[PDB]
Amino acid sequence: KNRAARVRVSKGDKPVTYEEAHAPHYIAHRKGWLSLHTGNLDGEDHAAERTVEDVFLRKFMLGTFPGCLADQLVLKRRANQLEICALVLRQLPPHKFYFLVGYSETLLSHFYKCPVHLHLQTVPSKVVYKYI
Amino acid sequence: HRFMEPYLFGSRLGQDIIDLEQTAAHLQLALNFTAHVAYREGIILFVSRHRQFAHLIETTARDCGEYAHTRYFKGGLLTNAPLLLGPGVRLPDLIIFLHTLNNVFEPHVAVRDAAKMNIPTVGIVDTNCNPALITYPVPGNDDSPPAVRLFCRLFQVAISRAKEKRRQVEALYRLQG
Amino acid sequence: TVDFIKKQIEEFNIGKRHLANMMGEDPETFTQEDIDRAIAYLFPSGLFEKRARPIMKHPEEIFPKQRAIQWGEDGRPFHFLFYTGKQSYYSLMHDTYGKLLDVEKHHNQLRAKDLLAEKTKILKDPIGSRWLIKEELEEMLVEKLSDQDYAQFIRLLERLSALPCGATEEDFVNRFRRSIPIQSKKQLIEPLQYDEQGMAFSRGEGKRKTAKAEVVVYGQGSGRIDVNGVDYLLYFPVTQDREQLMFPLHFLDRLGKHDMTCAVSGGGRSAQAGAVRLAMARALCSFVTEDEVEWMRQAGLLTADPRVRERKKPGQEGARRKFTWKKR
Amino acid sequence: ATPSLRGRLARLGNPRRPILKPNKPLILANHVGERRREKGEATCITEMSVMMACWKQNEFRDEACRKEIQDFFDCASRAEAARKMRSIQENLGELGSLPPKKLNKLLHRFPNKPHV
Amino acid sequence: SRYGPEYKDPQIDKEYYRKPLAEQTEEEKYERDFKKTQLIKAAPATKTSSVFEDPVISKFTNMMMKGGNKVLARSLMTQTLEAVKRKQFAKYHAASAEEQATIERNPYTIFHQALKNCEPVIGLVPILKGGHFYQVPVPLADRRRRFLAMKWMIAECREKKHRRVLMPEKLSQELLEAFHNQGPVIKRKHDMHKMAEANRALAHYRWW
RNA sequence: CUACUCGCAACUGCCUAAAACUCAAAGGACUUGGCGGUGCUUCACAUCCACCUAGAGGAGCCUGUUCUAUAAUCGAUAAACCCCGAUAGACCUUACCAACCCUUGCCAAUUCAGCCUAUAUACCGCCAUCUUCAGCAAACCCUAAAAAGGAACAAUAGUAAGCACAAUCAUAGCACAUAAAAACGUUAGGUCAAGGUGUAGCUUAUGGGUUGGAAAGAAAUGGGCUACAUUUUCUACAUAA
RNA sequence: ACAGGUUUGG
Ligand SMILES: [Mg+2]
Ligand SMILES: [Mg+2]
Ligand SMILES: [Mg+2]
Ligand SMILES: [Mg+2]
Ligand SMILES: [Mg+2]
Ligand SMILES: [Mg+2]
Ligand SMILES: [Mg+2]
Ligand SMILES: [Mg+2]
Ligand SMILES: [Mg+2]
Ligand SMILES: [Mg+2]
Ligand SMILES: [Mg+2]
Ligand SMILES: [Mg+2]
Ligand SMILES: [Mg+2]
Ligand SMILES: [Mg+2]
Ligand SMILES: [Mg+2]
Ligand SMILES: [Mg+2]
Ligand SMILES: [Mg+2]
Ligand SMILES: [Mg+2]
Ligand SMILES: [Mg+2]
Ligand SMILES: [Mg+2]
Ligand SMILES: [Mg+2]
Ligand SMILES: [Mg+2]
Ligand SMILES: [Mg+2]
Ligand SMILES: [Mg+2]
Ligand SMILES: [Mg+2]
Ligand SMILES: [Mg+2]
Ligand SMILES: [Mg+2]
Ligand SMILES: [Mg+2]
Ligand SMILES: [Mg+2]
Repeated sequence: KNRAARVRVSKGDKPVTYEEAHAPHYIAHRKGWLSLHTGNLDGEDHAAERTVEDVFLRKFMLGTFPGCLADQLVLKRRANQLEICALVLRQLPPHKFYFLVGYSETLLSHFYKCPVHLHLQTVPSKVVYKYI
Repeated sequence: HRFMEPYLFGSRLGQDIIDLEQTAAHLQLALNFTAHVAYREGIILFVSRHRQFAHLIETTARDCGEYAHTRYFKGGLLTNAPLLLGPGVRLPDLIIFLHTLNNVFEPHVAVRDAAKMNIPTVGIVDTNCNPALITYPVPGNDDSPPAVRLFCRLFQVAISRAKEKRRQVEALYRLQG
Repeated sequence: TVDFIKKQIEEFNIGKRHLANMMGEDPETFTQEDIDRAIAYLFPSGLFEKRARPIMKHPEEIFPKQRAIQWGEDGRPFHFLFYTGKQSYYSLMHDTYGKLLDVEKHHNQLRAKDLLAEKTKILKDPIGSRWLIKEELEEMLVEKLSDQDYAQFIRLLERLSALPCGATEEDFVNRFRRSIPIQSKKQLIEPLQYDEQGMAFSRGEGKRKTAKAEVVVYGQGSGRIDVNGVDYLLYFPVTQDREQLMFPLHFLDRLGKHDMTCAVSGGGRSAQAGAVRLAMARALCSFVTEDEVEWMRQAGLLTADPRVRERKKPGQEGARRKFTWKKR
Repeated sequence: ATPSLRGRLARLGNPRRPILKPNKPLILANHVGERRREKGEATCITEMSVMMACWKQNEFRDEACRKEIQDFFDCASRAEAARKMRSIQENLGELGSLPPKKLNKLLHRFPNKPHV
Repeated sequence: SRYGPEYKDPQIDKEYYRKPLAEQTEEEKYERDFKKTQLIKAAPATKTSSVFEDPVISKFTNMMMKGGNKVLARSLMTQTLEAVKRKQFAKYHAASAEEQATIERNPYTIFHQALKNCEPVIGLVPILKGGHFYQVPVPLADRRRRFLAMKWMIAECREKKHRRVLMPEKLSQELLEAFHNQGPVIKRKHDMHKMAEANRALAHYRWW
């Protein structure tokens, strides 16, 4: 039985998101990529240099926004500037959200020597796709 | 059946004979109860599982404007109606049996579901049927084409006259004031 | 959820208005033909499933529908078989049995009066009409249908068909018939063109096992083939490859009546021969009549060869050959 | 005929010793037992005997006698045709025997009534 | 497997269509074969409408071919036919006018007659009964008999020859021996018939 | 079906027949799984046989195992292991050993790091198997009570969201085939050695570095390559020499 | 006794 990126079936009460509700064989069929760049092309290079920075940011944002991050990040890479789209719950005050976004846009940009954009979308709760 | 000794007249060389006097009395009572329900705008369902006159019963129900059921009787039809038929349905106010025993020679399911849901039943019971649960039973024969035609026509005219008299009474009520 | 449906209708209307505004087309002439393309352009979601792509249609199409009202305000069901579970399927069965009894009595009266003016309309071989399938019946009758009930309905239909049908009975039986999806598998013939004072000009294309061949044939010259500038005898030394070229010509008796020039790319010694054969067969249709084209497509000259090499599988040798499976 | 059954089983009303000791209750079930791989016999044995008689007499050559070679093939073809046509004719009709797959459906239409 | 159940076998015979009016019973099926919009498989690369090729020759070449090298088997068959024809021509020119009216020269006819002579009549089938296998004499189908007759000759010409003798040269003699019914293939056929006659007493074990 | 009594042509006996002590159970039927070295039936479209093709067991070589032999890894090791971890071993790889060196010894810091130490019979992450088998299942209804079961298509109490199947998707046009997918679970199956880990053990060592060796075959065996020829070998060459 | 606990996968 395949277990990679596959959440098993419970008694029928667990809420699952649109991403976890799809097996790994649905990538580019029904669900899209969480990261977009040029390193994964045919005649292009720098596949690992972007992958390590992707994983580092996956961990950094998870540690920066604990408990309030709903789903995974959307990491776009477009013309020397990288965009980070996040779906955050509205648990923290707006002042604490702005403090953290201003800290991130100034820390990650200087840490990776490239401009970073951080876009936040506040959801009231985790959007449930399948049974809940 | 043991509950047919008071409803039998005798036995002519093995074949039993039904007493037509009590047959006609019970038939009078059954037809009166059937006509009153049709006059009071009551849903009448002819439930009869018999693969010989399924077409005749459905045609009689079509000509009467009442409903019929001669196919495989589903389990939770009258009990689990809010799940089989729809969200909230209106159960038949009267159930009429033209064949009490189904193809397995066992009592039908509707004859018990009517008593379980408090629904009156008027049924033709043969010498092998159980009239213990039917409200207005009539000891007769449900295997003869002429018998089933006679019963179908009797219920046909009993529904037609009841509906026509209801319409006449409503017409008179419209002129009452 | 009627309020929700109305709110979604209003939202779709205002969103369509704003989409027409932001696209720059006239909102009155703005319809779904433009909606689909505008959405596909503004949200370039490249997926292998079209249903997963963003789509904005009418709410009556987005949200599914269900069964209509069965009983009025008084509660009395409309149909006379509502207490049967399938007020549509059992009504159809009852009407079919009634028409069957009517046809039976009509035929009995005709036999008693010694009149046989009907025929047997059951042999549907040249028409190719097949009966309905479970899906074709469940798309007509909104409610579900069981397999045994479907088989019973089909057998009752064939019973009714096995008897002399009437005037409207023929239409009643045929309204539950589905013929070939197009019923016209006959191919189209390319018109005879004339390029630079060259009459009896035709062109054809063929392919078999990754070998694409184009043939240009002239029906006015002698019988010979020009394969990539060199002779066919020198291009195909094996007898089989030359028989592959002679096969489409021998069936039409056009051995010394057509001069052809073929160009093939890909394949080996037999794939090229098969591709040239297919191209020649598809090109020679412009010189023969319809019956010979039918004979060729029945002989397999106008049909491709889908037998290609299967991809190799992990843990195997030739997509079928498995390793030595030791029992112990 | 059917053997007698009165005064055989052990009941309260029976004054003598019970004669029959049934392993299971003598109730007629509503489904018959499935036939244990109903088999058939060979064919064209008499046609093969007269065919091999030619081989044994004329020292195993077919050019000597020929009708015993053609009738054998005719019998083989007729048996091959009857193996395929009757395998559907006898399963569609019910003149003679019938498989239990139909006996069960015939008994279920008119089953036994143990209760009531 | 790429051909679905709706695909039927092609029809290569040109004469089957070159006379559609000369009959009605054959017209009745040919007028519906296409009107039913029946899909037809592609014509095989080994079979054409040539009047000089034969399905028996095709089957024998396919059974002779080792692996997938088709031109090798084709050349072997060509050399075999040529050697048969030349040996028969030598026997014809070395004979008198009386034997010229009896000695044939048609290689196809000689080959088909040899196959018909080597074609068995009845075979043996091992049936398990009582824990032991008995060789029951069983009538075989025409395709089975022809396949066995071809395989016996092919195996004998493959294994019972010398390294200096070639396959076409050996088959040119095997066909001439099988035509006169004096070859090891006829010997093996007669051995099979004798072993079937010795076991005919076990014919009651067959169930078909 | 015991000792003590009475009686008996019985004398290793028969009839009658206790008590001390031990325990809070001992018992009959039933419902569902599991099991059976007791049975019957079903088919497998590479599957069992009737049958076809090409292979291993004969020779050599490569490679992986079980063994002897050393100071010199380990895991897997019936179907589902054996050119398997490893799509890769002169040092590094390498967790093995022998000689020698260092002990807050990668980080800003931590009476702190670090362990390829044990536990795969504590795990997650990943899979093998039945397995292209289809079944699983919340919410209702029924049973002369309900532990539980719920089916007869010429139909006898069964409806049902969603998860499986199916459909759809990919092999740039259909169909086909292939690919992909295959829930809940069995094998306490494999992986503490991809990685993190609860528990139990190391800290002048089971930790961190340098150098040198990690043989070899008495013997058996799995899987592949070359062939044992004439449909063969060599030469130029698409295949007429 | 107006009773309750205690056998068993149940
Ligand atoms: Mg009766
Ligand atoms: Mg007993
Ligand atoms: Mg029994
Ligand atoms: Mg005793
Ligand atoms: Mg004693
Ligand atoms: Mg096999
Ligand atoms: Mg080999
Ligand atoms: Mg060997
Ligand atoms: Mg070895
Ligand atoms: Mg090892
Ligand atoms: Mg080990
Ligand atoms: Mg282990
Ligand atoms: Mg292997
Ligand atoms: Mg080393
Ligand atoms: Mg070292
Ligand atoms: Mg160490
Ligand atoms: Mg384990
Ligand atoms: Mg299912
Ligand atoms: Mg239950
Ligand atoms: Mg459900
Ligand atoms: Mg699927
Ligand atoms: Mg496609
Ligand atoms: Mg398919
Ligand atoms: Mg697969
Ligand atoms: Mg274990
Ligand atoms: Mg194992
Ligand atoms: Mg370990
Ligand atoms: Mg670890
Ligand atoms: Mg107990």
